[PDB]
Amino acid sequence: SGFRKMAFPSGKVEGCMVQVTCGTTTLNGLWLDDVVYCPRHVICTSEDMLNPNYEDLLIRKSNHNFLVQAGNVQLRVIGHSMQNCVLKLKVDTANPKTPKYKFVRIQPGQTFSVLACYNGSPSGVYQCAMRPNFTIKGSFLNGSCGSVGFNIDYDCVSFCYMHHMELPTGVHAGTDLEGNFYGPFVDRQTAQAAGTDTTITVNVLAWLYAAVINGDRWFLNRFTTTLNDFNLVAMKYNYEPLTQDHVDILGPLSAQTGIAVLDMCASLKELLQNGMNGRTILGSALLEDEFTPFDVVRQCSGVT
Amino acid sequence: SGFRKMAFPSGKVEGCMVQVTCGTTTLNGLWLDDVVYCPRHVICTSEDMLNPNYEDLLIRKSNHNFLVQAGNVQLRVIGHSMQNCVLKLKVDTANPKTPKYKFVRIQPGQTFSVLACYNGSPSGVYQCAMRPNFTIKGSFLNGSCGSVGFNIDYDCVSFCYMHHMELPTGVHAGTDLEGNFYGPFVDRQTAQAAGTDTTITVNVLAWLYAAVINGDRWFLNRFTTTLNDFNLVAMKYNYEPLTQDHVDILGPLSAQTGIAVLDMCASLKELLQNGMNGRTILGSALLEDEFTPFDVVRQCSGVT
Ligand SMILES: CC(=O)NCCc1c[nH]c2ccc(F)cc12
Ligand SMILES: CC(=O)NCCc1c[nH]c2ccc(F)cc12
Repeated sequence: SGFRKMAFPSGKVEGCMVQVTCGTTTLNGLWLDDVVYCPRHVICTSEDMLNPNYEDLLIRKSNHNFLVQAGNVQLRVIGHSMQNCVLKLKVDTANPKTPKYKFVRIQPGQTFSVLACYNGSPSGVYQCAMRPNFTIKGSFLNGSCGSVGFNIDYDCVSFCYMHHMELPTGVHAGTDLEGNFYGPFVDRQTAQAAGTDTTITVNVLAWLYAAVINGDRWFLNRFTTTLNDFNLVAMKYNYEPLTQDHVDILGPLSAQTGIAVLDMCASLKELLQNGMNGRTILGSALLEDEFTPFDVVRQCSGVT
Repeated sequence: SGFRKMAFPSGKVEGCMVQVTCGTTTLNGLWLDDVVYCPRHVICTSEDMLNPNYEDLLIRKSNHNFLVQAGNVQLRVIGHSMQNCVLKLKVDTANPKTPKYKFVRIQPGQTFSVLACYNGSPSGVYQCAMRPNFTIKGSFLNGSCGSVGFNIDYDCVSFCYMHHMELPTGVHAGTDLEGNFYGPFVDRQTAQAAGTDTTITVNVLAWLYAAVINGDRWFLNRFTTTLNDFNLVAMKYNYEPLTQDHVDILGPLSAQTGIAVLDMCASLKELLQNGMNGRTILGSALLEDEFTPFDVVRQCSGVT
């Protein structure tokens, strides 16, 4: 029993983190096989960041201009290329600690672990979600760029995020490991505004299921609803619309608890309309939306 | 910017986790040097748990009755002893991945990371606090016993907790790595009740400082208070008394933000008396007390 915001164990990713320096700029890189992946803005002066032409700035860079350090040992860079907003640095040594891995581009509402690093050194791990506006709410100081987001399926690390920037509002934007930004963000020091940060409805429902499983039942009501009726209320409260795909995904939690998905929807509807009235659910005074249905099943079943 | 509930990177502890089996009971062990540490209740049938005499149950156990598996390789047990509520199993192989380490007994209010394991395999990491009633609110299913709590100072893992049991209320109790329970709990399947789970005041104040540093300032008020006046309000709201030691500990956050500790106390006092009025602080609708002053400094300064 008990339900915690839980990151993946980080060791497999710790063994991939390196320091990348280009001139006076130091940030983090991800060393998989004989490639180091890092934000392309590693080549920029904070002067360059105002309006960078990456292709033009890259012409002024050779292999030897990229200093890659893994622990306190320098890696030899034998190649570099720009793919979208990341640099791939070919090094002469395959990372001996390379785990089984994939690059995945996640959808909004998907959760992942972040290993926050500075100078190629891990400082902490926490659980995030890709927000519906394609931001994440992280904890990232100067030097944390190139810190990565990941999921683990048994022994395979799926890398889904690399950190590139803070928006003026203090929320975070980054790329997949092919260097494509989540959302409409660009690696330029220009005022960029996020859209509406809506609540990830399917995740709130997963977490209400988690609460019932852990004995927090006070919010269970005598009502049901329909997807259309629920969605009218969702829209009004800046919740993402619930689809039949979301209902299907919640089916195992429905089965485990014997609470029909639409019944839990009606309970959530009353929570939106009535508020918490000073009560808590799993130690939270607000509806948590950074657990996926898969996360709730995993934590409630004890997958390793 | 951004402030996250952040665990220590877990790799150093992942390399210490083993499976311990005694008969039909499997749980987790911690392999440091040539010793495996695990809950002594590994020797019990759930029948034994109702009223175990550990010394008597141990007479029926030899070295070869303790099956220790590290990955999919068996370790040879060459010795066993009971220290308080843990077993120390001497094995013939020093853990090659043993990190620099200490055993520390933490005080209530101290935070630590837990690597939740099943069958000696890490499933997740999360941040806990030792509650003032010497419980923790974890996420622990059957098979998670022997999962450990830890802090990291650069390259030295301080082990502070080993998981032993759930109370009937679904909160958690365990030992330090010398096998001494936190609080008055015993490794027996008998109804045990926790005392008052009071709020860790110094930690709430640290987290309010974290909020000011991250631009969440709406709750900053025009008042100050005294320790005695604040404490009267604290007592009434089941908050731990604030000592001058707590004020000293908050001094660096006071300095960084230019908000006198007693001023932040007066802001907290008004938050207790007035509530949040539907507002959030660092994305929370309740006052977070599972960050220490040290945690706030670490995360806000980016220590690795
Ligand atoms: C807070 C703010 O001004 N954000 C605008 C984007 C921005 C500023 N500095 C950067 C450095 C690297 C990068 F890729 C993007 C940026
Ligand atoms: C929920 C509940 O009944 N808790 C009482 C203690 C208890 C039950 N099962 C156990 C197994 C091992 C152990 F060390 C303690 C216990």
